[PDB]
Amino acid sequence: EFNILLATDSYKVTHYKQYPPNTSKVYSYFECREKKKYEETVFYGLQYILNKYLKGKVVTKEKIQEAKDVYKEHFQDDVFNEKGWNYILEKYDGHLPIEIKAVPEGFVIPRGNVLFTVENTDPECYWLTNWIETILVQSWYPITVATNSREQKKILAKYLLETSGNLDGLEYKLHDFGYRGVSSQETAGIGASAHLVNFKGTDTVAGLALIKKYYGTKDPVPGYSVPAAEHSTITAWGKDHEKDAFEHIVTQFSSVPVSVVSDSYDIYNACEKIWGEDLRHLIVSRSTQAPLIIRPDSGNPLDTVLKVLEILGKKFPVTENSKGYKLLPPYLRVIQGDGVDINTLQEIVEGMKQKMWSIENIAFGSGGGLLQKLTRDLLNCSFKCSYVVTNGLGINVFKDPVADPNKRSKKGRLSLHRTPAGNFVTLEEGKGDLEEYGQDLLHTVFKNGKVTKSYSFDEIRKNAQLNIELEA
Amino acid sequence: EFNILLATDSYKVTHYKQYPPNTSKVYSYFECREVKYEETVFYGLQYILNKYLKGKVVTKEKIQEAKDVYKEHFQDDVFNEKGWNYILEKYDGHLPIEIKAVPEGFVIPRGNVLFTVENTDPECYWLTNWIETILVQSWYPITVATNSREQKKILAKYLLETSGNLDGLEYKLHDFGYRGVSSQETAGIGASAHLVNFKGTDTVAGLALIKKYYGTKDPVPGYSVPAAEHSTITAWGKDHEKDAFEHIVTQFSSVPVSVVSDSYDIYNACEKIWGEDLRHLIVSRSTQAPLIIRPDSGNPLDTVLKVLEILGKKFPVTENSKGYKLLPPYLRVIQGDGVDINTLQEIVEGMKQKMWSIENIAFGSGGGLLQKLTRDLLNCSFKCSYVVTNGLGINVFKDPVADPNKRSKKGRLSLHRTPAGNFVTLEEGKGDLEEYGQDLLHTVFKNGKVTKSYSFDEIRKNAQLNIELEA
Ligand SMILES: N#CN/C(=N\CCCCCCOc1ccc(Cl)cc1)Nc1ccncc1
Ligand SMILES: N#CN/C(=N\CCCCCCOc1ccc(Cl)cc1)Nc1ccncc1
Repeated sequence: EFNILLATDSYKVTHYKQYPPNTSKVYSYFECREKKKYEETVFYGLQYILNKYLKGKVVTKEKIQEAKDVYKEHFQDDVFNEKGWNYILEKYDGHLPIEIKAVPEGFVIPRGNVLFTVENTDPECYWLTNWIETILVQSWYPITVATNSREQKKILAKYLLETSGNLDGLEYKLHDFGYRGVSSQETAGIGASAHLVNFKGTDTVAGLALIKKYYGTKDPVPGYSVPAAEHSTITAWGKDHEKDAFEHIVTQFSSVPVSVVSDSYDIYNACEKIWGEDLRHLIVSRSTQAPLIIRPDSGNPLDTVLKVLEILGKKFPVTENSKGYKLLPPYLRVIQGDGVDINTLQEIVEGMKQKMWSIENIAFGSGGGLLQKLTRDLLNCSFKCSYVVTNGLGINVFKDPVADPNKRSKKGRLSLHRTPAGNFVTLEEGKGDLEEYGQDLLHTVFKNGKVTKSYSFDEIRKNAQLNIELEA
Repeated sequence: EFNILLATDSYKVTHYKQYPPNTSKVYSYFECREVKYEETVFYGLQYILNKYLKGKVVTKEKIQEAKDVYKEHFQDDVFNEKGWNYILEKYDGHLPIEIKAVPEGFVIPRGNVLFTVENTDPECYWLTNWIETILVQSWYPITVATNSREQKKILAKYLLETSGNLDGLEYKLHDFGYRGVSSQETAGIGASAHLVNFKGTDTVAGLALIKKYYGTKDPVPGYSVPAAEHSTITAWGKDHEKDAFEHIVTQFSSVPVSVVSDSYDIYNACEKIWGEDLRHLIVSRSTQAPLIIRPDSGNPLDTVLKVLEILGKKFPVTENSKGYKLLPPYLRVIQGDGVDINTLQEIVEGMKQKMWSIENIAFGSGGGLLQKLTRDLLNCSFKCSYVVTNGLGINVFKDPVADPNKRSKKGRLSLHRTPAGNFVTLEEGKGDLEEYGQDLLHTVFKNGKVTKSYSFDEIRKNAQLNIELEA
């Protein structure tokens, strides 16, 4: 069973001895620190952590004993606030005397802004605020995935609109392949859910269950996929029978969309001779709602995509759309799911546009780039103490390293406000109390062991919409 | 509760309809295909076998659940209920799979077979690649273990060169990555992969993972000392940084203590506060309880050098037998900001050029150690190499025309020792020819049971550095 007493950085066990004596309050905030190409971030992930890890009765005398035994050996010393954790168990039945205020999930906030704040509600548990820093900072991941996925959606949106004239099927042009590419099962469910904030196409099944029990949707499921092949289902037929494999699969799924990886041996031969000639008759007859999706999986991503399209363009009836861009027959589409991140995605669509190919021809797939190739450095997701009450007197606290002004933190009690021009501003030193701005956009989401404010996954999706999507 | 029927890439649900008819055997393998990472530490599989694969993993509830989810997920019913119902009825929910693997901890050069997977029942031909996704995630404990070990080599070389020994080596790369990872489960897995090479960690979660799935003779596989964060310094007010330092070192006067000293001015705190104001509280400390000074900002190498040059002028510096300068035993340094395998090399090299010994310093790494790693780093890949259809086996493989590096091995594989004592993977079942001695892989899993396991002690012994093997 999970133990919150064991879910922190080791040195934080010794921190209750290091704060100024007569300290009754520790107040900390969380921000995606400004780096003086991601200027706005999607706040998502906190609600999962609150329900799964922080709420209810998270302390028992057993959990205190087990933490005591481990830390004795880990430190080779008795340094462990057993009294402190005992107080929480007896006074609050193991519930955390903590209040967390947060911006609503899905919200797209510029960087340098407070996203949530953490403070203890009991003077005795001043140490508790930063004990749970490690666990809360791990929200850097869903936030980073949601943000990075959304930025890729912006790029897709821009190029789709410019070459097709609309945004039809935009939410299905970036498919989640990264289930095997992540560091664990729990990460998989978390990362996939952050992607579904922006798109509807996923293969990482784990994200479906997470959303259902922690956020919920009106629809049965927030993500979808189609029957598709891997290299094993092709290669198993023997190197001489790739056509037999191709034909078997497209016939098995003759009435639904189907994707077939075609680069096992020679991607350019499979498109030109096999799909293009041998099995062309099984393709042209396919329904509009059930196209063949050809899938290259190797080589230079941009060069391979063009050449694939160029091959298919001469084997199949291509039409020029109203915007002047070339379009495959509706029974034929392409998915590029190899070596795609935000960088390469930009190069492909721009490459496709230069060659007059429409983005409606292609959807993308991303694995490690989508879910794993991300760090806390990217958005500078940081958790810092800004306000402390000692001897009844409150002071504004901050860090400001001489050799890195970028790492400077904010002072005092914070609040998030809408500017007169409709932008965002973070007020420091408790200046938000002056009422010179609107109401604090942060909402109490957690207090004294109970989640006080929840958001459906439907709301989070609505909040994180792109601007061009609102413009429709 | 976990459900293995829901723990695979979606499209694999449709794969049982794609293999050649009358296929009875699907046999697949795993490899680190193809800064250089020429050899990898195999570690992590045993966790996945125990936590996720062994025992009754299939029930009538889990089948119905997967039935319901996939129906909405595909907007159609393509889920193989009959196949999973066969497992439940015939084997009481136990997976008819056999997995052979190189012993955990082993350091194997790239391009070799690390483990293989195959079905043990003709009916469950489709089962082999169903569990691809879950098994491929071993890429992460393997990569962390490998990258952590590679960094250990770097520290070993420069420590031995500047100090003459390897004392304190397994404590010179501390885990700070707990907050820097994507989840709790990852933290435990990543930290345990780190603990294969080192003993210094702050990621608590890894300790319990090891005890449950691997086990050690010692109570714990990892250790830590009391230390400060920015909040325990800055909470005293900017005008009272000296008061915080003094309070902290006084609380932990008899145990090792580390104090982050860059809240405002790293070079001021080192020269004026530690070096003048509180100098009397430092030189009195025990050799078993040194003050550890922790910078946490600026250019990593430049900061470390200037810090050391400052302390060397405020404190009695000694020159060891190898001619390298050394702080007094009650004073050390830890650099835990911006440290990865690349920067770690630059720092120790920069220290050596400035005649500073590596014994003066330990390192802390967070994202670089646990998070900034991907599956393509060691090209960790899982591929089918052998199937039996119509009673006839065939050697299958991929070979993309535009990428020879994605070529996959053919036929039944085996791992052998070369006459010169190296590793070789034999393909096309040529291991049966007995020309290369016995197969080095062991059956670790069969029909729902872990059949061979290793202690964390064995793994550590297996993962030792050749320099450590020398004496
Ligand atoms: N193609 C492939 N691959 C794959 N699944 C199939 C993805 C299907 C994407 C099809 C295009 O978008 C759509 C997604 C959903 C819907 Cl309703 C319609 C269209 N899964 C992998 C591959 C590689 N690694 C892991 C999983
Ligand atoms: N100090 C710090 N950091 C921290 N706690 C304590 C870790 C223990 C470090 C022990 C270092 O022993 C040494 C050993 C040998 C030498 Cl020559 C110098 C030092 N944990 C963090 C920090 C930042 N972020 C996450 C965790």
